[PDB]
Amino acid sequence: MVLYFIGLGLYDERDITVKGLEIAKKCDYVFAEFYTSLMAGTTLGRIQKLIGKEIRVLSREDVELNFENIVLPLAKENDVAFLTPGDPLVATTHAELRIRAKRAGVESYVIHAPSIYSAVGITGLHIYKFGKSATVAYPEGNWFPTSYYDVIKENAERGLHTLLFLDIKAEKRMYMTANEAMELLLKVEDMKKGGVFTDDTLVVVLARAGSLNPTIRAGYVKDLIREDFGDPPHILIVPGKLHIVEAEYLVEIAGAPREILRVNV
Amino acid sequence: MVLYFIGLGLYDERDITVKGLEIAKKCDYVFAEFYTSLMAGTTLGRIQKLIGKEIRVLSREDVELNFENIVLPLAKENDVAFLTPGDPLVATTHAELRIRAKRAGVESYVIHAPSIYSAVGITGLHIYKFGKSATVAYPEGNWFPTSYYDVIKENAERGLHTLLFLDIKAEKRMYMTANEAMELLLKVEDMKKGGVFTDDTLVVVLARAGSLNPTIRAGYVKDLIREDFGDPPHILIVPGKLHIVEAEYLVEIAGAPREILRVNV
Ligand SMILES: Nc1ncnc2c1ncn2[C@@H]1O[C@H](CSCC[C@H](N)C(=O)O)[C@@H](O)[C@H]1O
Repeated sequence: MVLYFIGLGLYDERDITVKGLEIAKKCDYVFAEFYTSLMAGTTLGRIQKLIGKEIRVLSREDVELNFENIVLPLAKENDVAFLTPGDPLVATTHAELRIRAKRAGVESYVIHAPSIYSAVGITGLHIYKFGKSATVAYPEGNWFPTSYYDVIKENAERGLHTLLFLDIKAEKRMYMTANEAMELLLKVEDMKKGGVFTDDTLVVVLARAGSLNPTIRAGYVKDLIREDFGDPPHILIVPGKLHIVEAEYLVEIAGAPREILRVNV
Repeated sequence: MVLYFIGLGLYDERDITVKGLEIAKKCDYVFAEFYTSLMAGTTLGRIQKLIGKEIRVLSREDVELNFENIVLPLAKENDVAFLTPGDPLVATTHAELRIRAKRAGVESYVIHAPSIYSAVGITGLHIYKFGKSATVAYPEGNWFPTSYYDVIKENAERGLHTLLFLDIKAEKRMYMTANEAMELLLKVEDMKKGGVFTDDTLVVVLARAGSLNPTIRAGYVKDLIREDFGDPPHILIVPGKLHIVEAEYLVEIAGAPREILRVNV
């Protein structure tokens, strides 16, 4: 009679919270989805072993189209768990799932876990300074999306930082690297000439947040465009004007050029 | 020879991640601070019992003024942990402590946990649509803070949601309620008269996120300003232009007036 939306956190099977794990262990059925994001530091087998329960994986279609036919029926007579990477309900379409639960007479509870939205605080950039967020999508066929470029422009114009999620093909298991994001942004700049993203733009790359050994790098595009940030997932941030404390952290922790202490503050 | 910044999460001692718990268990020394936020669902005793170690609680002055004299010395020849409510680097000035750690020759690692910054997802408002965030500070003496008013204005103007952290005087055990935040805002509106926050403004209140039964309410100020949202901590949100599904969630889950379902554009 109860559905639990439980977040798995950032990188591996240990990013789930104690509360999350204990609740998942008491559930009769456990579902999971890995299309909003993957867990690069673990496997379904490791998550299953940790929880001590078989996990049924659901596709985007299973969820978006049949959530009430696959999950809710079981949540009517049993305790059911729905696992997702990061913090539940952060993914745009997930909140609506609670409406479906209510409509079906199912109670639902949300057990939080670390999210990239808060984990980016490890870059040293002040969280309050982040503006609207966006996703960099691969152009395709006759479709060349560029809204994320405008997001950066409006945020930076107000001295705000921009968090950029990079495209991911869940099933195809392929992620857009920070390097590819930069190349794409450089292309959009040549098309819009807005002076928003260029070789001299300062950027921060965060890779494998959640891991005990994440990659945090800050610098100008011209110098980071071909650098190796390691395995995915990657997240790209275009900061707005920096507070001196943000700058110092980037230099001392993210190996940024001392030059940002005079150019970007 | 190591310092761990470990977040404890939102409500109780079980909001810590498994990773954080296992690491905190193997640490030689454990320090903590409870002035940056409130964990309404637990106590120091329960936390100590969970990790199996005594915790030396530090004041804001101990940290900001003597972190390098109290904590870092031990991290030189031992494994030390520094516990914090929510996520260690979110809406705090703790990031700078890693610089101090570095200059002292101490390696540091960050263990994330659920943060209110991403927990706002439970309000049904798309997290990518949040703009710059702000903190509503208690006026003091003749000094009356008002910058948060301009943040709301700037965001609303762009159609973005505004997250408002509420003030806290840990030593006085005083935690600002959403009601108090609304009163202050109406007062700033009278002063500035920018038509940014009035009795007809739609707002969302989130109290005790992290508990299994948080209070989530949405409605016009004139109706919520005197409503009881339960014990602290509270967070206030002034949404911008709503998507149909955001409105639907606010009505179905946060008990908002069915009239907001009819967006105006
Ligand atoms: N569980 C909770 N429910 C509602 N508001 C909360 C909350 N926890 C924190 N807050 C809000 O966040 C403010 C503290 S700012 C520090 C945030 C913390 N580092 C984190 O990552 O969560 C509190 O004053 C309150 O306004």
